[PDB]
Amino acid sequence: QVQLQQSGPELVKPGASVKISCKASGYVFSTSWMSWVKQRPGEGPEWIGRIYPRDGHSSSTGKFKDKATLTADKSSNTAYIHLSSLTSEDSAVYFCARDYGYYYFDYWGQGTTLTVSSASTKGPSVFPLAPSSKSTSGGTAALGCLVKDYFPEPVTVSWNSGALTSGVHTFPAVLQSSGLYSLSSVVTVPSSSLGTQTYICNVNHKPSNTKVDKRVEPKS
Amino acid sequence: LPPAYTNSFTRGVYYPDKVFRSSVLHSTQDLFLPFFSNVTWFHAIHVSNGTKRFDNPVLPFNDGVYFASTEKSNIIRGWIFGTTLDSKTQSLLIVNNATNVVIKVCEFQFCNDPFLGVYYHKNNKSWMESEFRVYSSANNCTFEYVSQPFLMDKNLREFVFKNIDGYFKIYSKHTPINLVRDLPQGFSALEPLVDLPIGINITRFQTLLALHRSYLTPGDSSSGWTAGAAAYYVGYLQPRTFLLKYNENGTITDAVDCALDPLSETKCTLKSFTVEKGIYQTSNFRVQPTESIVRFPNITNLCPFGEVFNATRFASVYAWNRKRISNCVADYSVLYNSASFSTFKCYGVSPTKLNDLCFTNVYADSFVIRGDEVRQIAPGQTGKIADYNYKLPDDFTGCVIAWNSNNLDSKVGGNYNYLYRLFRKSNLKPFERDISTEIYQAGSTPCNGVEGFNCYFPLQSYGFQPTNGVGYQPYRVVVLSFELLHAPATVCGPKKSTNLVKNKCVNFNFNGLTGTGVLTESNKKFLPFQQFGRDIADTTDAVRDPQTLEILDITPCSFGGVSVITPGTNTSNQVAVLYQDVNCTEVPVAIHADQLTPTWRVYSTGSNVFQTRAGCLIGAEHVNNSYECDIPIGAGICASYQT
Amino acid sequence: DIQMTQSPASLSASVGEAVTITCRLSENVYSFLAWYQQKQGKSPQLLVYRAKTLAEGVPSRFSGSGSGTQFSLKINSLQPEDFGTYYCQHHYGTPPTFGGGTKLEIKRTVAAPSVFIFPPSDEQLKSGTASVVCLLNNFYPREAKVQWKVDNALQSGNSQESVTEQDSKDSTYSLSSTLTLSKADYEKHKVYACEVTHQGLSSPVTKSFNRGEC
Ligand SMILES: *[C@@H]1O[C@H](CO)[C@@H](O)[C@H](O)[C@H]1NC(C)=O
Ligand SMILES: *[C@@H]1O[C@H](CO)[C@@H](O)[C@H](O)[C@H]1NC(C)=O
Ligand SMILES: *[C@@H]1O[C@H](CO)[C@@H](O)[C@H](O)[C@H]1NC(C)=O
Ligand SMILES: *[C@@H]1O[C@H](CO)[C@@H](O)[C@H](O)[C@H]1NC(C)=O
Repeated sequence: QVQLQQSGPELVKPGASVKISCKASGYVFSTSWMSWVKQRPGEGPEWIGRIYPRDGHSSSTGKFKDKATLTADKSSNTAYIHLSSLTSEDSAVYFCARDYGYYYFDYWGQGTTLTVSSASTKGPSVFPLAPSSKSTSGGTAALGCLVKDYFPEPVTVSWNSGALTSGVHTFPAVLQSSGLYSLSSVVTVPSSSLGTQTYICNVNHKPSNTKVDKRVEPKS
Repeated sequence: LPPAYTNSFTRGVYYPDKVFRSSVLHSTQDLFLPFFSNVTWFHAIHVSNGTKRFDNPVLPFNDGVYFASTEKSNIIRGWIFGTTLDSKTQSLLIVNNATNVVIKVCEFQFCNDPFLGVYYHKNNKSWMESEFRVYSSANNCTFEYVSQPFLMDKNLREFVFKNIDGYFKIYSKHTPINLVRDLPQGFSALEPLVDLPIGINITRFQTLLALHRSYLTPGDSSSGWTAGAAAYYVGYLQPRTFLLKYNENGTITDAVDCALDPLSETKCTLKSFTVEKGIYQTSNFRVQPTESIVRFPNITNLCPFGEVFNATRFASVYAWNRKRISNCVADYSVLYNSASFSTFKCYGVSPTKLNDLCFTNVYADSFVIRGDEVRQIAPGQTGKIADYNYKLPDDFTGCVIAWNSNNLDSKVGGNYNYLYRLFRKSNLKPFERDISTEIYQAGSTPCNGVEGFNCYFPLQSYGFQPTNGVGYQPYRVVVLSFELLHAPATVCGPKKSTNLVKNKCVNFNFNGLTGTGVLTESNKKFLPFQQFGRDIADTTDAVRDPQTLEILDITPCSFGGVSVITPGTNTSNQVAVLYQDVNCTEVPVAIHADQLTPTWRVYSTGSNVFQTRAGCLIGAEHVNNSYECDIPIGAGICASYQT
Repeated sequence: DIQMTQSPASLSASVGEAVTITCRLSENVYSFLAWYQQKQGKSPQLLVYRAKTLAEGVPSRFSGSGSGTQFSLKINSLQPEDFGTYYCQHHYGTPPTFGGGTKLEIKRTVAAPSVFIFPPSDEQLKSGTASVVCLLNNFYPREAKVQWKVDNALQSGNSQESVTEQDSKDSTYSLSSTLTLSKADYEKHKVYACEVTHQGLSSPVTKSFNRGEC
């Protein structure tokens, strides 16, 4: 009944300016403060500031005073945070959270990852991971797909149009030497289930806007 | 002994944040000691003959005091910070005795000779402390922190002290040195050491030097110790913009002051230590003093506290009045900043941060109780008033405010209108109002509403004769109870518009205009209903004041475009400064704002003049002989590096 | 500014045990602190604000305690879904500060990894680059070491290791190690294998395969 949605992850060149949109529902936008929190990956998040829509007032700390400007539109209950002079240090995940004015946050949006780098989005390269031709003791079979190159962080992994949800494991993408992020996801299936059912790995990369579905089956 | 000066090394850089960065050129702004500054080399004590030279320069603390010591024996012991260095004001005492470092915040009444007393003990052969002659008093002690000695154990000792928003920070570092008097030209980062929420005003600094049993004697003759080795360094931190460099391990390898010189300004604007040959524009040609200007209009919807405070009539404690307060802005420091209030105690929150918090509902309850009874109102207390007239939760959040009113609530015959419930069947719960007039049946006899030997009227009233005295005098006591609920809050503190300042080229952000410039009076009158006067361009020369009723002109700091020409940092260190569209006579016009910044009088070199239509050029010689262009300065003439 | 200290930084316990996380602040904040639970890739969720006040829709297992400088978050009974990172944050006014982060790991019985070798797809060989990965499935404890042996010779620097978050129910981690090589290096070596060393494993186990289904 309190839903907070944010725009998709954004790739921006360093030094530019970016805007992030947060949407609120199920409660009066004006009566409750809406804030912003920025979290470095592998590191504790940090408070940014608050905005109170009915008067447009915004208070923020000096560290992000120059970086962040809070704007709240009462019409659509959508408050936009504007960041400028983007640096690699700025690139992180940002959250919008409802505040009842006490600076403690009961609800949180899904968050948006902000990426700052010179290079652009690279299309995924997908390689299916064929199960090895084995006796497969215990009725246990292993299969997956390999995504070779992601410049943006976001990954979309689906199994047979997302139908299969048991034994699904998607390892986090790992930064490579070239900087491209490679990700591999796998799922465990019954051995008899191999030839009987067709297994499809469905991958999407929204920044590249490329949707690829690959069929996987043991070679020969 | 006259003061002396020495060249500051690049050392003095401290970590601005506890955040870790690796292989990142991160730019930060804070108080810093500028590079190549003048450091007042206090030769504190000189002994050749055993001539005592007792010197304790009480320097102004200012923004940040950079400290450096070369004492091999570590004679210096801590530092002293205080506004007035007496019991009149709060002072900070730091003592570095070997057992532990003492950080105690008290209103010490310091003596004329503020030294550390240590006597040599023959039996133990130890330099253990004798007594603290540095001060004489310990009044209203607030904050104490104890740790191991950090300056205790040919090694340079450096420290940086900063006092910001009532928060005290210390940075420290030690490095061996073989230079007798010259500060080593090495980059030594100063890691954070200890942070203190002292929250007092500090204006002037004084260093502390320990006097041994030799100097403890009243006579000028020394028993067995001489302080000739005493010597240290002092420098003043100023607001500066820095371009720190983090390595893979995160250590601050090197940094450049954006205000050090034009090449460092080019480094700052290019966000890299190494710049190539060419022409580049800079912006941080000096720092912004004071505070950036952000505006909010003065408050209008005040919470009606004064009505409760200044109501003509107050009710008795038993029938205590209650008012709900919401949907307004309230100032409590103003109530705190009033000597008319005899008792001002807060529980569960600090009075200082009162304007910082928001509450959905604030309930104010007021009544009249005599002087000695004010103690019971505090949470968790016991007594007749607490039990049968008014009680507070043990987890109460808010403040209790009281003041004498014998002048108003007493008369010649004494006021009997004010009443206190003397008797009741059971102790009151918190926030419980009892108005029953039923006779208290202390005995077993059912009186049926008739006064008797064991039947008493539960209510009792004061006499309140004016000559009864304080402790019996009426005290109009108001209780501020704050309700903290999971609901959108209404009551919030005021927003400060930082008063007003003039003639400082700083950032103006009137309700978020995000501009930069100097504050000057504007004779021109823009459209009044606008909070800020809007110019045809986005940047407005004059900005109207939401706080006051005025419009103020603004003006950027660099009216000339600071275009710096220099070869690669590998190539040469020569510089060429071009003020675009600025006459060589207007170069002094720039030099005015530049010389407001220290050492830029020296910079622009001696202002050796060469004039071009693109702009006046300083720092190079015009090549009369025709040559191919080396850097496209403009107007078809270019200068090149040479011996 | 305000300093957050959390002890212990890392903690692990089994299901149904009692876990307490301590928070320390430089200044004295009277009762305005909030506890947040965080899982990898998720938004934080409010658990306890003030000191004793449980948040809405929070299991009764969670409990908050402490006053002033000392603030304790106590879990009377651990659950498999309770895994994640826990933060202590004051809300005594601007600016709110989050804690460093306390890692909580749900301890369970030692489980041997199900190891699988994955020969690279012929498509990637067509692409000109070779990536070989072998898999660790549903193993506890978290600690595990994989050794990539190329033609019965140890190698390093060509393999990247990634570990998923502890399973919500299975309570067991998964590990993937991807060896990166050129197609020429693939053609040079006939035999490829990774050796898996784990506490659950009685002895090191290796899975091997030969190029070209040999
Ligand atoms: C230090 O003082 C000397 C004395 O005149 C002066 O020439 C020099 O410019 C000063 N340097 C700094 C950095 O203040
Ligand atoms: C009572 O005095 C005046 C009345 O206008 C005003 O300051 C306020 O209402 C009260 N005083 C204080 C200090 O609150
Ligand atoms: C508040 O601001 C308005 C408009 O700027 C002004 O007319 C009024 O005098 C101000 N009041 C005070 C008390 O400063
Ligand atoms: C600069 O000096 C020249 C020569 O005296 C003069 O013509 C000009 O008006 C002055 N000002 C500017 C902005 O060029």
